[PDB]
Amino acid sequence: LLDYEDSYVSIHSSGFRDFLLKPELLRAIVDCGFEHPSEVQHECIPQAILGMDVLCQAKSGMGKTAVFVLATLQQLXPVTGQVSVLVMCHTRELAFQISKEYERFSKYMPNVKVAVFFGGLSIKKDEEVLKKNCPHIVVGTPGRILALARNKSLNLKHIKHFILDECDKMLEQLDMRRDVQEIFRMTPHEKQVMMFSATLSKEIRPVCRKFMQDPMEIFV
Amino acid sequence: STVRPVAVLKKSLCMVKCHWKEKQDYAFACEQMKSIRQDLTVQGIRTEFTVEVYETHARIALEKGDHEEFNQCQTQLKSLYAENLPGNVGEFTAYRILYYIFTKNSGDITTELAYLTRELKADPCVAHALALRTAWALGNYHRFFRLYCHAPCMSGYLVDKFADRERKVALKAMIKTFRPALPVSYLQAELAFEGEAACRAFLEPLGLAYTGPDNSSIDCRLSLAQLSAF
Amino acid sequence: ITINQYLQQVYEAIDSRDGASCAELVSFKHPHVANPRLQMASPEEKCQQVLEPPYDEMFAAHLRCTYAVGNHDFIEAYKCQTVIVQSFLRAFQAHKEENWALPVMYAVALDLRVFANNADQQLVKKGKSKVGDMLEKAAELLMSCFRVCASDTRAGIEDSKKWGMLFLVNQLFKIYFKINKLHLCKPLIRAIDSSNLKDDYSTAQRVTYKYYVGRKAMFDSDFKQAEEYLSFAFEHCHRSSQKNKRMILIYLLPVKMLLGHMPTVELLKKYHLMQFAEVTRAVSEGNLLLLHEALAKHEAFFIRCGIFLILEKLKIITYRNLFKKVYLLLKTHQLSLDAFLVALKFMQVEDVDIDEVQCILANLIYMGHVKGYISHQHQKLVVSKQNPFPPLSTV
Amino acid sequence: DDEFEEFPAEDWAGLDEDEDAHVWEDNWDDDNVEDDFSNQLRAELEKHGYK
Repeated sequence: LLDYEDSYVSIHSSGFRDFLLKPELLRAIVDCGFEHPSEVQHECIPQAILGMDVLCQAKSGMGKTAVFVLATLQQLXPVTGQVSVLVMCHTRELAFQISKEYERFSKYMPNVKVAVFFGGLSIKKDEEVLKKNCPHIVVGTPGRILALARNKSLNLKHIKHFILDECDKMLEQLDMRRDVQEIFRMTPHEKQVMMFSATLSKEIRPVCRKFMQDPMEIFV
Repeated sequence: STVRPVAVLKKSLCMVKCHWKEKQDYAFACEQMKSIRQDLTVQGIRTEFTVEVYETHARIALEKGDHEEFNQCQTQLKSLYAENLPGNVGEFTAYRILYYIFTKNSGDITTELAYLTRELKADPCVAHALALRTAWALGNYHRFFRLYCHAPCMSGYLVDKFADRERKVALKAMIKTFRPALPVSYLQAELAFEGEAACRAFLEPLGLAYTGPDNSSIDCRLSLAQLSAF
Repeated sequence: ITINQYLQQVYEAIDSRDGASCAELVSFKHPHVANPRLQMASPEEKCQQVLEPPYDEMFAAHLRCTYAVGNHDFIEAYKCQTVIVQSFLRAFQAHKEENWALPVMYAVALDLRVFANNADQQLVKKGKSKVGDMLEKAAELLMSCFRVCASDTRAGIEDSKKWGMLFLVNQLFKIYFKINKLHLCKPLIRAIDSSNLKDDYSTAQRVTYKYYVGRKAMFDSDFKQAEEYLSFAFEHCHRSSQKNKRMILIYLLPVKMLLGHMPTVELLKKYHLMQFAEVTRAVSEGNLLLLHEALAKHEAFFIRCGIFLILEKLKIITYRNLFKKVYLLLKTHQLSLDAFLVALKFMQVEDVDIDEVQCILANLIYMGHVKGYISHQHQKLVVSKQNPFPPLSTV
Repeated sequence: DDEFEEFPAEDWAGLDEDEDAHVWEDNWDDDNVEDDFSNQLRAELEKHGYK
């Protein structure tokens, strides 16, 4: 004997109740049938509830929209005649879908009011909607939001949750990026920014995170 | 369609159980179970039938390895048990500890231990799960695979998920310790391989440069460099 | 003092922006709370000619809460305190570039936590809901306070509300550890790490944060980080607060034992932690039987603390110590794999054979505790002839 | 009721903080093998034939 010589479902046991969400929010979560949160939900909900910037790249159908829907509904202080949540996306279909999600997750919180604006409709109707019953959540395309902010029909000085859906599609263009820059400039500097999209290329990531203060970046 | 009466849902669950026994069609079984528990959760039904449905789906999701579906079922079963439901508390506490071993969640294991009663720990399934957890944390692959050989209930189905990684860790430890050669019969004995063919099938992709033309034993000194690759 | 005089004093404090005075006039640790005249049932009519909103509603709710605490019934006392927090946050968010309400926020949050605990006790007595239900609502209110404090970034350092961030983080940590939702501490830890004031906060808040984060790191099997944070927390503690130091030691002892440092019996007696004496002696001596007996005797205490898993790796250290004892007794480097079997059988370990001895020694060598190899042909373990058992600190 | 309690003062600057003089022992690991447990182990090994 010689001598020794030198994914779609989270894998964590933490349901929606473990996120310390509002009981009126947990009731809606159970009602819509969401048993267990997705991996992106488990990664982003605790960070997004605290009102901090989030950057998320996840495949469609992984509960990406519900993340920021729950995040903005949790930290919502609703006051009459004041908008505190703004959602911007490049397509009218996504805006309608996110408005429907907001409506679905707020059947136990009658105070919260959500309004939707998009192109193809008269801006006079949007101004009338804003003046008659100013909502707490506004979902819309960058062009319509920019027009409503320019013509002094929407008060952007109260925004505290400015979020983008499919940030890649908006920030790849030039007119859309200019409109987003203008709208972000009008909003207050003390707020929360979250950006969710399916495919975030490395070329758009710097110009995507340029709008956030030390965001939590997650890519799948 | 969303509102489904409990009797019809029971009939559907029984039919799905019979179909799974007859044919073992995993996609159909998972779709049926997901629809069943979706209909249960939209109505807010938390009862013995709900715990039975979740138990059945979790047991089905172990014959065909689906960690995501099993985690969903077990994390629902935890709250169902906490709501004072009979279920199989010891069995699925054992499965919970075993899944936490699979995902390496020491904090979750500690939380589970903090709420274990004497009558629960007396259960054979949870006793086996606790012994396996002790062997895994203590790095005792001999005890680990001795318990993996005869695993009560469907414990072995969970262990199979991390059996391969545990075998790789054990083989790294053995190669770092057994010199100048490591017999493949020792691998067969320790790693709980039900066949020399299966043992060699596990050993082949690593490429450990076995000694002798017949590859009777692993040459650990030559395979030391290969350790970092796998 | 009359209610009119008290409200005039509150109004003067608010007008002069006296944060300390306003906190004293709203905290429940002040003798004015014991004043029977101040405690009122419906001060809604009053406070409106004195305090501008939302301070009027906040202090009326405080008066109602004082009346409640006088007449027990902590459930509606906690409801009134929640009203106080909600009313005060709206006024705190209005203060632009002025952190003069930080003491008020501190007192309000502390009273909210205390009333949440008392209301949970009352609700457990009533049997309506499980323990820790009001902790979730208190955590929601503290999260609102934390986000209000954190969103203020453009203000100057001297007037930033970020100074009131570690206190809220610590309150949230306390709630999470009470309700075992330790997975929620990651965003707070990340926020404090990204903050530029983490080395400038108050010493008490920094110490509490370090203790809780080290405890969570130990809970996540990050032993070096846990050791560093808990060592900082133990080193910096007030002499008067001995209970806090004992709680530090409870979770610092397993990590220091794992790293190779053993607590002294003098320390254990000084901080009244005698449950670790037998464990420390067994680990030092390599006594598996004594370690098992101690872990069984203090099993309830260790399970309640949450350090049973971390203390059962002292069994890993005990294996190394016992094998070192065997090697020193035999004075031979080509040790037989049956001497370790004899030692393990003497330690009353059930179903121990040469196979399990080989497995244990292989794991020890893989982890670096033992410098050697196993022949498996002559059934002998050969050691390095130099540093066969390296120090635990180096490993 | 076992929970981290609040400190009396918000700051102490280390003047009144307790410093512990070598409460950690690191020299326990030594080649000295003489205690009662060691004697028991040696007796067991001698009984089983190992010196």
